[PDB]
Amino acid sequence: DISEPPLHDFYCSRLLDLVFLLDGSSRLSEAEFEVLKAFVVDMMERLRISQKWVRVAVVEYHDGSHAYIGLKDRKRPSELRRIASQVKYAGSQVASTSEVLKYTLFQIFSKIDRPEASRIALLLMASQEPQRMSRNFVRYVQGLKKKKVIVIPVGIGPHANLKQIRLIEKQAPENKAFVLSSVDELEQQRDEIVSYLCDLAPEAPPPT
Repeated sequence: DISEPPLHDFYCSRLLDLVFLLDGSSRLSEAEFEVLKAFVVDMMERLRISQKWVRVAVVEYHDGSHAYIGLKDRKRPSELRRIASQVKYAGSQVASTSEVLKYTLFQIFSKIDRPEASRIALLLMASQEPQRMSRNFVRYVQGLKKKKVIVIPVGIGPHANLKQIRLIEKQAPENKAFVLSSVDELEQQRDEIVSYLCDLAPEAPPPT
C-alpha cells in the first residue's frame, strides 16, 4: 500500500482527475515561478490523491509541453508533490495555451479510462501566445468541452491572455475564470479554487 494520510483538515475527497497547466514563459520570473509551483503544491496537499480518489497531472508549458506528472502515475502523494516543486523554470519566450490545451485533449484525456471522475484542467496563464499559434484555440476548448473537461483559466498579471480567458469562460458555464494581479494573490484564492473545483466532482458512493 503506497498511500498516506491527509496533511490537512481542508481536503478534497471526490472522484476527480485534475490537470495543473503551468505557464513556462518569461512573463513569470524564476522567483515568481517558484510561487506558482508552491501554489500547485498546496493545492495538492488539500487533495486526497489516489487512483480511486483524486488523480493529478502536472504540465509545464512553453513552445510544447513538458509533463512531469501523469494521471496514472502510481506514486505516493508526497513524491508527486516533490516532483511538482522541483519543476524546472523554463522562462520561454513563448508559452502556448493552444498547444497545451491540445495536449490535454489529445494526450491526457485521449480516451476516458475513468468516466466516473470529473476532469478539470487548471490553466495557469501569465502570458499570451503569438496570434499565429492561436488558430485552433477555440476548437481545442470546444473539444475538451465535449469530453466534459472543465477548463478553469487562472489569469495571473497584466500579460495574461484575457481574450482567451474570456473565450474559455463562454464555451461552458463551469469554465469559471479566476483573474489575479500576480502570483502573490494565488494563496488568497487557493481555498476558493479548490472548493469550486471539488464541489464539481462526483462523491464516492457510500462505503458498502
